Amino acid sequence: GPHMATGQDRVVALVDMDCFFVQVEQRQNPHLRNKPCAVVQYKSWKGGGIIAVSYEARAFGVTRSMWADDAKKLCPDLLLAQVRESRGKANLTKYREASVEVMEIMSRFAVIERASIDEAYVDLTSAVQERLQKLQGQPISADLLPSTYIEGLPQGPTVQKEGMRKQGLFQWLDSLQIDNLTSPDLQLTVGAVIVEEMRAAIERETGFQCSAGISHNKVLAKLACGLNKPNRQTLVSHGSVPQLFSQMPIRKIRSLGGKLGASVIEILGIEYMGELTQFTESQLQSHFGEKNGSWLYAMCRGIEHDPVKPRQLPKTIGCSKNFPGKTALATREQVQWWLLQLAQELEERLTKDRNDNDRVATQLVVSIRVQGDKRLSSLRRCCALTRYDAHKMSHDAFTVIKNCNTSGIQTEWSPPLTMLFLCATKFSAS
DNA sequence: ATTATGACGCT
DNA sequence: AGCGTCATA
Ligand SMILES: [Ca+2]
Ligand SMILES: [Mn+2]
Ligand SMILES: [Mn+2]
Repeated sequence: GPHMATGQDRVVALVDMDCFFVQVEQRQNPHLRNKPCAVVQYKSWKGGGIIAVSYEARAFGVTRSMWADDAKKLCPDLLLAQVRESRGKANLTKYREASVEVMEIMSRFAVIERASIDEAYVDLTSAVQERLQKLQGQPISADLLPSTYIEGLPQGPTVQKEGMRKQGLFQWLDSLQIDNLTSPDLQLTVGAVIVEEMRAAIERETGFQCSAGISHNKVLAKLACGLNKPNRQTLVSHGSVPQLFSQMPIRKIRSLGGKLGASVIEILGIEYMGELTQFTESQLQSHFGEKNGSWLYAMCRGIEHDPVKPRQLPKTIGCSKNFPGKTALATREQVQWWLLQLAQELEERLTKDRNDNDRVATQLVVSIRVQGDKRLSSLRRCCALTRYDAHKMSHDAFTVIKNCNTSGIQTEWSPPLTMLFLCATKFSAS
């Protein structure tokens, strides 16, 4: 009852750019705007692999991971933008720099956690308190929430999408307890007002549109964000969770999309997140471990305490390339040339990082895959990263992997290598 | 031949 | 440390 924590102490948002690499290319090339279009890497093999898809193209059934030749079968007028190639590999610099544009704007509002190239979490708890005292107990107008959905509304006793959105928003605002500075629903609402402002700032200053979720923790904020994309934001209140979770497939919740989520489903014989409430914490811990069990017990009730980490910059800088099928590297000269290509891009990014961010990487991680191995990585070895020099890094990388060569012939490499990966880690301030 | 990443957990 | 899981464009 009175001592039952309800996980309503924070206001957390997740902001995620719509079709992000597509928007980056559409900003650059106005001919691609408002068209079915996609971003592709490489070209020779089946027109290249698709990694981002505009909402116009999604309407034709175009998806990520599709070959462009195959996407063209669904959407013959599909427009394509190719990822840059440098040193024989895809180079994602344009998108990393565009990401920085967005992250720097968000950081003006609050501490952010960079969660991917195109999204960040925001802890808005403090900003909400300040906006609340500024408002002087004044009601919140629907005009301050022009792109917000309230999940679960309208309900109770119009056939247009925007009309439904407004109906739900009106019901929500009509009910609001604006006299209480500590009502969690009011706090989320003010959070949503700030996120409208954040999203308006991002679009004004970059041209990029985004969606957002506003809730009491990161998992619900992430889930909320996807409920009404593109170019909209969704408030998921504590109260909305039972109905929301009652038909929510378990795999939709962050961290349950894989083997663990599959095991929750199989072992417990359930399908939806809400069904987890019928197990004791000990029962869940017995099947899924102490940490996962406690997390599941609280999460199915809408409660999670994972903090928004103060981290705007990536913790690692990596360069990787696959060498599929017949392109697998079979000679020492081959392996060494590509290590050099990778190491040269890595040096470029590392040197830029050192100047921009006042830090230095101190460890080099080298990873490879061998033909025949199903695993993403076959072997991972580390060595010291003492100098930002590509020739040294590539020589060092070779030294730590060269004994993987099962060939009796030195010149040859067996089994052939189907992936190389160089990753700079363990940064220290400089 | 689904590619290039990046964070974090386990032992 | 090296490996595995889960995640996003
Ligand atoms: Ca996105
Ligand atoms: Mn994203
Ligand atoms: Mn996506």
